[PDB]
This record gives sequence, structure tokens and C-alpha cells, in this order.
Amino acid sequence: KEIPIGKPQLLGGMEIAAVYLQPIEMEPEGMMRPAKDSDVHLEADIKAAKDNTNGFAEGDWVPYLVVSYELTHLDNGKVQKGDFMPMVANDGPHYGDNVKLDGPGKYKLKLFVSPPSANQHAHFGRAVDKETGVGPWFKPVTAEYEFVYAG
Amino acid sequence: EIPIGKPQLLGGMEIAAVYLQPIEMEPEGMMRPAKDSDVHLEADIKAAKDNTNGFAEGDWVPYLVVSYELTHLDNGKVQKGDFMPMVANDGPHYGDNVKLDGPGKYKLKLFVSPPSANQHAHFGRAVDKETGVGPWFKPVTAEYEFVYAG
Repeated sequence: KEIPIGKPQLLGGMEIAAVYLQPIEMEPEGMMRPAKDSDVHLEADIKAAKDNTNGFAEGDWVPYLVVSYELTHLDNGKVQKGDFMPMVANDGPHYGDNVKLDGPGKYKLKLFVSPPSANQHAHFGRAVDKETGVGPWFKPVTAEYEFVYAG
Repeated sequence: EIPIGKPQLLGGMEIAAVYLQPIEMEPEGMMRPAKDSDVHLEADIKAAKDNTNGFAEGDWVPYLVVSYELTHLDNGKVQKGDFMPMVANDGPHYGDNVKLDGPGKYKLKLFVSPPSANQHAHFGRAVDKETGVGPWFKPVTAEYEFVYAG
């Protein structure tokens, strides 16, 4: 099943956790690396925290985020980069990416999370009047997750 | 806020419509200014029970393509537009600020389509045997009527 990595972190009014699991076969296939050419599926689980100031109830998935990453193989310095895509699976939506790793050893996953105002595939608005408005979007946050990959 | 017509069970979702006063939004240039509008029109789209696209009952369904056609039935004036996804203090919704055509009876058609699933896709579907979900719903149309007081 899924392997949690690092520790969940409270940032920008959300709880940001990371896991990996087997590569996930995707439709359309061209959205991301094919599962058959990958080692793992990396996943960010991002939910609203209590007293989120952007209109999301505690435990809600936060959609339209821009989630990017740097994955470093600490044993030799190799860095691979990309974006997590939003997607739905049978346990709900998440942000993830199929990746080919660099062999067993110690890895550092660094996530960069920006609010929906930064999405350049899909515009997303925020109410700002007194009656229906919410607080300003969080400024971009980063979170790190270190783990040992076995194969 | 004033409910429009009745919620409808379509495509594995509950699709309701409401209007309220015009809303100020950021980025403001992406929606009709509140001062130039009569109402904010809102589509409330939530997953129903036993949803086949991975959503729990009551979840907001994101990344949909939602458009509308409004007809002032008194005089036949037709108006078309798109909703944009946005968040307000009661959560996310699909909305648009609209200038109407005066008091009277209106017909609202909501066109709800799934996320793109081709080379333009944002939002993917898992399809393997451990994590996969069913196919996206076929596009649906929901019809409502209401009387606008002015």
C-alpha cells in the first residue's frame, strides 16, 4: 500500500503530508510519466487545517493549488524536478506524480506549494467583499520530507 | 441568498442554483464588476452518494467546465456566459456576476461538463485495479426557472 514519508506539517492554513506508493496508471496517459516506466507514485495530501482563513472547512481537500517539487538523492546529489498534478483516485483527490527513482538510498522531497492565484492552467477566484469575502491567499510555502527508499 | 428552482441529481452529483448580491472577487478583471451587475449567479455542485469519480458524498466537485444560458422569458432576451471556480466564506463554488434585464421570469440552463480528458487535461483519473475510478460523467444540462423581483 502507501508509505508515509517525513512528518505532516501545518503551513498556510493547511496540513501538508506526503506519501508514496506503486506507480498509478493514469487517464489520459500523457498527463504524466507512464506507470510502466516509473518506480513510485509520489503524493501530497493537502487538507485545510482548523481556522483556515481562505474559506475551506477543516479536512477539506484544497483544490487548484500549484504544487511543485525537487527530489534529491542525498547519497549522490542527483536532483529531479517537476510538478504534481491534481487527480482523483478511489480514496479521493490528491496531488501526485509518477517518477523513476535513482536506486535505493536516502532521498529528500522538497515541496513548493503556491495558492490558486498562481495556477496557469486553470483560473480560480477569491471573494474579497465584506459579506462573502475571505482572507488573503497564503504566501507560498515549502516543506521537506526525508525518507529511505528500499526498492 | 435566493434558491433557484430545485436541486437535481445528475451525473452522480447534486446540482443546485442560487443567486445573491454581486460579489467582489480577485482577480477583479476576470469577472463583471460588482457595481455593473445585478446578481451573483452560483452553481452549487456536490458529489452524491456512491459517486463513481472518487468523491465522498457532499464533496465539492472541482475542475468542471460550467456554463449557463439565461432567458428573460417575458421578452425572449437570451444571455450566455461561463462560471468561474472561486472560494467565498462558505466554501468553493462556480459563480458569475450577471447583469439581468429587469424584473420578471427567467429560465436558467446550466451546462455541466467533466474536466478535459485529452491533451489539454489538468485533472487526471487513476484507472488501475488498486486505485482506479469510473469514467467521467457525460455532459449534463440542468434547467431552472425563477422570478426576479428587481
